Amino acid sequence: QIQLVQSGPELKKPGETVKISCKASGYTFTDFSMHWVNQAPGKGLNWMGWVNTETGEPTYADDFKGRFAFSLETSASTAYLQINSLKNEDTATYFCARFLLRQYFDVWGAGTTVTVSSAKTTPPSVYPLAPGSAAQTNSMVTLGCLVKGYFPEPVTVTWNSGSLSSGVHTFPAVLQSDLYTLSSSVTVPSSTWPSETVTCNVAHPASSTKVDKKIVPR
Amino acid sequence: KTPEEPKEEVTIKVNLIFADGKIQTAEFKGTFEEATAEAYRYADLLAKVNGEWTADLEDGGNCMNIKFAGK
Amino acid sequence: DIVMSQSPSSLAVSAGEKVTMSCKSSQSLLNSRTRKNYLAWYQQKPGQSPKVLIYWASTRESGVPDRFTGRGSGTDFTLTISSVQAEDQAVYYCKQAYIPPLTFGAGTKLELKRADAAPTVSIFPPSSEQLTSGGASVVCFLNNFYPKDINVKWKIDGSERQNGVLNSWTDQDSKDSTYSMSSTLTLTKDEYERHNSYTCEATHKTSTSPIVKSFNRNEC
Amino acid sequence: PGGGQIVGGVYLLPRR
Repeated sequence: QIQLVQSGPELKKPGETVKISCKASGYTFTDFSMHWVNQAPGKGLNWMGWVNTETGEPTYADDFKGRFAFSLETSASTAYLQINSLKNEDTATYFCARFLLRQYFDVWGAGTTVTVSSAKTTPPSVYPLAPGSAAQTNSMVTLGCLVKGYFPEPVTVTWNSGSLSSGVHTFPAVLQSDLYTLSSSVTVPSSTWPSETVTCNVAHPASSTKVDKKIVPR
Repeated sequence: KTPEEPKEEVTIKVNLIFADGKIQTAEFKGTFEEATAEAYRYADLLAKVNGEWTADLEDGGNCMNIKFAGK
Repeated sequence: DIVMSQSPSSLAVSAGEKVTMSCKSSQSLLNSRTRKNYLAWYQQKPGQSPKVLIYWASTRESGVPDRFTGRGSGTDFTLTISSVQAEDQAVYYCKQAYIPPLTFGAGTKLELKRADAAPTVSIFPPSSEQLTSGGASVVCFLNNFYPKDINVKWKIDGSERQNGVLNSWTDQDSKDSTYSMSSTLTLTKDEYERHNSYTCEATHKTSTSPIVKSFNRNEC
Repeated sequence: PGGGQIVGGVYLLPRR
């Protein structure tokens, strides 16, 4: 199928360089122009320009003329985006999208988010939030997971490797003292826990860590 | 031309009341002059199908009750 | 540069209703020879990348339900959703591709209105695992409520506490159209072990009396 | 046109 796979999240210090890839598949890479679009935290989409995939000629929007560079590797059906002399304000997520002759974007990559900061990368501590020894009987039982003291974003949280998607509430992370804290809750029927095992899966790309905390009754 | 001396990104909160009884809520952000002009155009835009509109201002004009005559 | 203006900034409607979004350009998207308006509408949900809905100003992309309809020509365009459902909760952007650079509107947030719902509150004492690190967080979950406005109060042995509290809110739920929020109170293991009763009070419109939840350390 | 990948409808001409 038609896809655009982007590299992972990056954490760069101000003044450094970052280069992210967008690997296309499922179609002939050289037939469609590949564009780039950025989005600063909660701020909306902005067109950065495009790269002709057959001539390899890049075209930049004024606002991105300078530190930004578009490049290819046709043999690998991959498009690249490199930012040099990184500014704190470059923090955002960058998307690559395939553009059609009808002038709109056909497919998009999941976007790559890059954080510009001097704070040190630090792995999250993951604590199991099981109901406190008490209160009986609720029809439904709410479990939780506390992911604290990590940097930078993001962390992806799932329950039972993803099989438990409904009833989940994973909250946006909050920044405090160069350290993040995120939380996630799952509400499941009492007859299923402690009966069946419920496990919180959190991944933190920047530190290359995965923690699978099983929630156990107190 | 956009001010680099003075101000305000206001938010105009609006209630859209239709003849049939349904109520929708909307917001318009920007300078007070801009946002007000927005609500009005939007009202005109919505009046094309829900009828002529009338309004009730308050909070200095930071809150609108737009009613559409319907038909 | 061609400027795209979108309005409202946001909208809130009840399921099944018809909602209308507006987008106006600086200039005229209409090519004389092709007889086309190079205006497209994109839909973006939380954490997801955008997904096109309409292109030449009106032509519905394949796979998109007829519920969505794009109209307009020149500088005035609109997007309409006839039977709004929870799966429409997202930001909608119009983008002009008539003359580079391609420019986007600021977007229009679309949320659903539903019957009020009171928060179902849960409180969790610090995990023993966290205690062995000398840290102590008490988490309180206020899930699936509506409207979205909500206040939380933390009390330690009946006394209100403002320090060490972190709050986080969720985007409108894609299924029930409610909202949730997470509040965490953090202290040192030491502070935590010197007090006994911890409680969080939620204040929602759906009641004049704060929903209260708590636990006492002497009972764990 | 002398070009396959184009950006900007202002340039496109009927197909013909």
